[PDB]
Amino acid sequence: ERNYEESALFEHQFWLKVLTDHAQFLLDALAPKEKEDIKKATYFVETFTNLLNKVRNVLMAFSKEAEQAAKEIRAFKLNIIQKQLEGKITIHFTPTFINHMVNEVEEYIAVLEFLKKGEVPPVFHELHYHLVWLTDAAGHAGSISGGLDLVEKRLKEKSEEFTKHFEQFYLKAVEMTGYLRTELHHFPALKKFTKDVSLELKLFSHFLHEVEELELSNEVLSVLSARMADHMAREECYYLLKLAQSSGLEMPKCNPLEGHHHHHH
Amino acid sequence: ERNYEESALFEHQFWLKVLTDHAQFLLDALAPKEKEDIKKATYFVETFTNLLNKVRNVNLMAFSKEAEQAAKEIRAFKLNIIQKQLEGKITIHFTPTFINHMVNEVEEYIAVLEFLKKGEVPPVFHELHYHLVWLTDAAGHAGSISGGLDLVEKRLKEKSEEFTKHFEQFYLKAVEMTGYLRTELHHFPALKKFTKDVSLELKLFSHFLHEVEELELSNEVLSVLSARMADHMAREECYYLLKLAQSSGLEMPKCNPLEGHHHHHH
Amino acid sequence: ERNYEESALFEHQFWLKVLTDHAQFLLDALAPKEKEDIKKATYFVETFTNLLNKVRNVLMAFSKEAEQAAKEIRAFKLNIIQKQLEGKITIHFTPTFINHMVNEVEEYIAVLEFLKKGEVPPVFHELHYHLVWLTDAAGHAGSISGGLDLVEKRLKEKSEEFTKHFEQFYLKAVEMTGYLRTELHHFPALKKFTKDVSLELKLFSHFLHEVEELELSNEVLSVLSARMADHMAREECYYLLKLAQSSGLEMPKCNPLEGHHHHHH
Amino acid sequence: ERNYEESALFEHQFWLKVLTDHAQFLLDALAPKEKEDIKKATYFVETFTNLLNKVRNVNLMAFSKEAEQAAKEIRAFKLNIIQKQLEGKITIHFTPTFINHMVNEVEEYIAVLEFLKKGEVPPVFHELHYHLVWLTDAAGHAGSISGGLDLVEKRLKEKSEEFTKHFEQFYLKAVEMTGYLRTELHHFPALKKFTKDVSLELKLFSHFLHEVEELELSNEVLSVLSARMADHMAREECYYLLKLAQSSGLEMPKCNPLEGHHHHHH
Amino acid sequence: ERNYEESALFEHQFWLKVLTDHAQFLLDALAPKEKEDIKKATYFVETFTNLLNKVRNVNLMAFSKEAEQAAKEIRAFKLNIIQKQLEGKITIHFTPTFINHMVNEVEEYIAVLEFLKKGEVPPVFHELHYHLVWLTDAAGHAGSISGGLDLVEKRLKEKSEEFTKHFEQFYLKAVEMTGYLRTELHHFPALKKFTKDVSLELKLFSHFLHEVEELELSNEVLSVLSARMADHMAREECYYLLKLAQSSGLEMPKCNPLEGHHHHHH
Amino acid sequence: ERNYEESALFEHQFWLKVLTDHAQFLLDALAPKEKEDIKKATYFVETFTNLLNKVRNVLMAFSKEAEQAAKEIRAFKLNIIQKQLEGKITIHFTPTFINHMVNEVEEYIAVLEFLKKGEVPPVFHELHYHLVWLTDAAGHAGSISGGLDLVEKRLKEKSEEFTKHFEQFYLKAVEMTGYLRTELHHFPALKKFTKDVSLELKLFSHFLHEVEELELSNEVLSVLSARMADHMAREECYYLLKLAQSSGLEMPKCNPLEGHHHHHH
Ligand SMILES: [Fe+3]
Ligand SMILES: [Fe+3]
Ligand SMILES: [Fe+3]
Ligand SMILES: [Fe+3]
Ligand SMILES: [Fe+3]
Ligand SMILES: [Fe+3]
Ligand SMILES: [Fe+3]
Ligand SMILES: [Fe+3]
Ligand SMILES: [Fe+3]
Ligand SMILES: [Fe+3]
Ligand SMILES: [Fe+3]
Ligand SMILES: [Fe+3]
Repeated sequence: ERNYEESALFEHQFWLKVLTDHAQFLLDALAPKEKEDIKKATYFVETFTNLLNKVRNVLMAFSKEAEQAAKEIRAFKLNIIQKQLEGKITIHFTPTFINHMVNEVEEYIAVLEFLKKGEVPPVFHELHYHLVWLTDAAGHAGSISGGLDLVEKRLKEKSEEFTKHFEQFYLKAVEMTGYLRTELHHFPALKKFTKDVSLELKLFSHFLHEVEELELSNEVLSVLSARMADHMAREECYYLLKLAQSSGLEMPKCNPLEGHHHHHH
Repeated sequence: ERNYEESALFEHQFWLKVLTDHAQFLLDALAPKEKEDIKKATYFVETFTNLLNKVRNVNLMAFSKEAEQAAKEIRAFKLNIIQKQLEGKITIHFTPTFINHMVNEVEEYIAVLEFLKKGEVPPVFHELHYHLVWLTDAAGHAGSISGGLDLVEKRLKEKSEEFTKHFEQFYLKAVEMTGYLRTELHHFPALKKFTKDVSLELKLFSHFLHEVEELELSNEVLSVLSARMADHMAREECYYLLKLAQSSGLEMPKCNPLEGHHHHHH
Repeated sequence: ERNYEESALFEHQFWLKVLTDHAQFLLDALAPKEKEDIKKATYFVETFTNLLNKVRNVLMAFSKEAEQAAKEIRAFKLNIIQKQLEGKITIHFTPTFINHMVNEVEEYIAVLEFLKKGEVPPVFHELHYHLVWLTDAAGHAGSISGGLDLVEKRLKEKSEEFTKHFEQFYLKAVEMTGYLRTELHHFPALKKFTKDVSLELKLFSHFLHEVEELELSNEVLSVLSARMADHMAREECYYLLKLAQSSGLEMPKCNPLEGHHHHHH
Repeated sequence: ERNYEESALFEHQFWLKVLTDHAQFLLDALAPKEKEDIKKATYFVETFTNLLNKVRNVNLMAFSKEAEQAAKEIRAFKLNIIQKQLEGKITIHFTPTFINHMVNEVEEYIAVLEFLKKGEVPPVFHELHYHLVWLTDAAGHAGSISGGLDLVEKRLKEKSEEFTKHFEQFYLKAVEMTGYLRTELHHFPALKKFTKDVSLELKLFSHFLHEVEELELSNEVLSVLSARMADHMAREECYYLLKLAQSSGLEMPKCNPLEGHHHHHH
Repeated sequence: ERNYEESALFEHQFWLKVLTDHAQFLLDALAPKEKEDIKKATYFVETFTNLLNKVRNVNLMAFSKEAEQAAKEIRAFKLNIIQKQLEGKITIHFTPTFINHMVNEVEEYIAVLEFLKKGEVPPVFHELHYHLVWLTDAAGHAGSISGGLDLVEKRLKEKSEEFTKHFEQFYLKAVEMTGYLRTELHHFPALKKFTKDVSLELKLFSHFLHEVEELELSNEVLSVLSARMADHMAREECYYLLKLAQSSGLEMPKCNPLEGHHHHHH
Repeated sequence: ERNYEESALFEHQFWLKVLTDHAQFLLDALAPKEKEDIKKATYFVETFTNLLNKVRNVLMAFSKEAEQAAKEIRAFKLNIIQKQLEGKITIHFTPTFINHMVNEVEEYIAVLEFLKKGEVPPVFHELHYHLVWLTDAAGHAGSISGGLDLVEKRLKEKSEEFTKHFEQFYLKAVEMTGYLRTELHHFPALKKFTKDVSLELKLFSHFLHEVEELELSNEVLSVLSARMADHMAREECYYLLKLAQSSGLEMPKCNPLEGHHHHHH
């Protein structure tokens, strides 16, 4: 039984860390010459770090401040995409990956709509999560693939296989969303789908933790980072959690808030 | 410039022939035991065949309302069939996704009909609107050929599986670019480039559908498909090609969305 | 040690159920407009159902009546193929799948040659079974593949992999049949072959039972049916049984007569 | 129309050159320790080389009986080799399937010889007869090139693996259509279409074998194959192409089943 | 015949433009926090841009020594970056292998410089020397495009993955033939054939790089690549093509290793 | 702690058996008409068999005699390659496979440089072993693939997969050798590489033993031999051993000197 206080702390912690990550990633991905956007990214790193440090159980007002910041970084991201599409920026992220960051900040914002009214955010239909997080997981596996050294063939084959699986799941979710026009909103093919997707997310989380350990030990050749692998696995964990709650499955044993290495306790 | 009389006639004739086909395909795909649904699909074959041949430049707005009623009814029939498939309550030889694509289509007619009933020329939508509609549709066309071919038609199956893949991949790209629109830039070179690449593929796919229709007409291919299905799929790709040429600013296609080159009596 | 009574009851039950299945499948696969062939299929459903209900241990005469019916449905099937090849029928089965039904009725008929004389049908050379049932298994996996929704990619990949395996085994059986002109009729590469094929049939039976459970629960999107999956698994079971007996292998634990769901006891 | 003198000479010269080649290939593929079998293969090289050059329009029926004796003997030698392979009793660098294909071939000569000994023109068989014989043969040709190429000849290997696949797939289709013949319809459009598709592929494969023979002659390819093997494989595909053109009613091929363009002294 | 003035100018201008590019690429690929290395890469951009534009037919031997000093320094900078990557001590958006290829390249300039400082025309090396250098380089070019393309650029990615594969396969073949040289036969038909096949592929790859550069210039491709990277990769393939034509005895390429067709101001 | 006596006996036994194998393989692979090279191969079979029978712990002088023979068979092999490249010999081995035999005799010779001075041969950098033995393993898997009957599809797919893995590892070793110009000679990506390669060699050894058992029982259709499979597995074992010692890994449980079947005790 979900309540305002715990739900709000959880969401704020989950999302404000993700956005702090985004800001850091963007920052390190900008070419040195991009002074103006580097100043913007640095501002976002400071802003989300401060907000995360401030989160506490006394919250409706905090959520309005969180929202305003979220809308701001959303605009920064879309501004970057806009310049990518016009050949006006050098940044080492592709437009789609930044497009996925935008999908993500918009999920926070949707949650903030409830939180700043003092309402518990509902658990949406399980297809809402699939339509958001499946392209996100595919992009995740895809960045891994693109980020590995030419010589990391086995690791690339593996992440290409995940990319393909998540893309195929996405197409299935698109069609199943169409089936909802029948006004039958839960039916056995949909419940089996969510279950098949959760198993794949379980396998992918395992792969992300391996990649994280490989990055931490410098045993993999790549332009990825342990922090990116940790970030991806926290997001897959949130997605699993929302699936388990929306669909009536076993809860996952993972923490969307914090990974097993990336902390100072 | 597009005018009411010509736009309305063209849209009616395209969509009412398409909906006649759906009804005919559904009718043929039901197991003989499905008496109730067979009654309904036959009523649908008769209804759209009639409306197809009734449409003319006499009382077109009024005609639009009659078309609209019939389109909502076949929509509800399709959705009822899908409901029963998801509950294991009907035997029909189409998979739920194919019939889901038929729903996507009738809903497109219904959107066009909103303007036609008001005596307005429907607009040409942003090219990404058409992509997000017709790319899954084309992938389903290619996948349905692939699943309809005999076990031993391996070279033909390889070829339609490759079309299915390209169209699904084009779809994933359309989905992402649609999100790029959040920048408030609604036209940009990668989008125009995309719509050209898609147009090329549709032209390649139309040649292939034409080949498949001719193999069907000569009994040279082993399958459960039919020449009329291939003709139908080719007319829809033409319509998609046409809307992309108009919305994106490309050369008009040389193909007729209304009538294939074999399925006519003149 | 095989005897007439048990062998005859087993074969009649196995085959008369398969033919009842065929007749039902054909019936539901004909377009409503195919009145004449629907009346024929319905006649075959009634005829094989009655014969199966009648089977009893008092048999030579029964086998002649079974034969006449088998020859009749054989002619109906070939008539359908003939019209497929001439564009004269709408039916939702491809010519090859019906071609395989014909291969199958002809195996019954071969068995009936013995049974109506009161002889125990022999166990044929193991290659006779491979030459019949390997294209049959490939067609089985192939129908599954063709019968799944566009969005069932993982299930399609799996059944495509089985199709390919059975086709490859078929080509091997063709060549090994050529080796028999040496007059060496059993040799170690042939025994290993039959063993490798039995393991693949064991894996495929598992896949067919999963698909059956997915159909029964409506968890898969397809135009297949639980009854078709049950039918396919009973045939693979018969094939395994004939392989074990012809080649000297462990007997399979499966029932060619009746599946775990499709019954009323 | 086909007459005795020309049919007989053509068939003898084709098959006796083919059987000379087999014997030569077997001789070269035996490990030096296999003295007994090397004696036999040498006797076979000498025997078919002689008969190849002996055949002429003088006492052809009588000649047919001498050919036949020698063909049964090399058949039994091939089958003995396969027997020993299956029992691990011989070292020879051909796999059992390749030698099994040589048996399929000598058996084809032997069937033709039944008519030639009686002074009759062998008939042209149903096109499916030729398919069921030569399609596995072609797949084995392509697979033998593929297995004969150096580790590093990856592009050439990809290309022969793709031919192997197509020919195996054509074979699966021939097998099914042969069963369609149970309808008592022995000619139908899908069959005629099949034989045309197969003919195209054989023409593509013959160009490839020609390329491989020229790479062998110039030492430009790393392999254990030989230009004479490629020439041999091309002459057999020509014979198959020829019989399909005659049996199915297609344009005659432009290739010579009797003599390649490099392996002659004139 | 090759003379000092022209060989020296050509080599300087090629390699100093290549090294200018590397420095520029490294500079852009460093995370803003990497102040020390950004200072160094900027010094490198300025240094090779200067030397590029300084080289002329006045005091060329002396100039060679200044080039050489700067080439050793950027070499040591590249190797230091790779060292830090292997120890997890730098954030830079190139993988260690790509920067390893930059080292292979500067080492090639440095070998040429040994002759240029002595006032000698560098020789044209055995064709296998160039293969063993540029084939991994080309595979890395194709793989870097492949990894630089957006998730949704699936058709472009398929195409560069296929180039990557062919170049890696050509490399495995170069490695083996290099061992064949132990026979003391340094030229043989399979080698000449190889170098022709490789030359064809490089021409196919150059067309593709040209396509990619034009997609970059028009913003029609989604990627983190740049038109200047594609231009750079095309100029290097040209240089490789040129050295193969000279070393192996093939027709000279029609492409300019010094300047692309878009990246100039005249 | 490695000493002269044990190291010298081990190396001599390992290598003189490999060379005896090479000579036998070459001998059986020559077309009967190649009289001169058959006499040469037979001479090499006798010469390495005698040397292997003679090996004993009383060694520096023996090593000079071993060397001279090794240089001779090296010249015979290169002479064969030379004739392959000029179309002057019929032999059923491709130039590369013989090229790999040359790589191998040259490793013996490198070891003999030390042994004939009475020095313990060092364990080289682990990359030296990768650069030699990875193309060798790929060629091994490749010969298996090329040596199987057309109908052995599953076995071919498997050995093609190993070929590809070893080739990919080779490309990785090439680049990592380039990284050594940093003067950092051991780093975590290299240690993980050697470990990943050892696992693949463990899987491949298992595959080679299966193929050996299939050859011994005549259950596989091929032109390979049990002795070739044994030979390949002894070489993979030596490579594993050198990797474990050069890189600091667990020692393999396999014998580079002698396989589980091919012996007379
Ligand atoms: Fe994120
Ligand atoms: Fe994400
Ligand atoms: Fe439609
Ligand atoms: Fe459609
Ligand atoms: Fe059946
Ligand atoms: Fe069956
Ligand atoms: Fe032959
Ligand atoms: Fe042949
Ligand atoms: Fe470069
Ligand atoms: Fe480069
Ligand atoms: Fe060896
Ligand atoms: Fe070896």
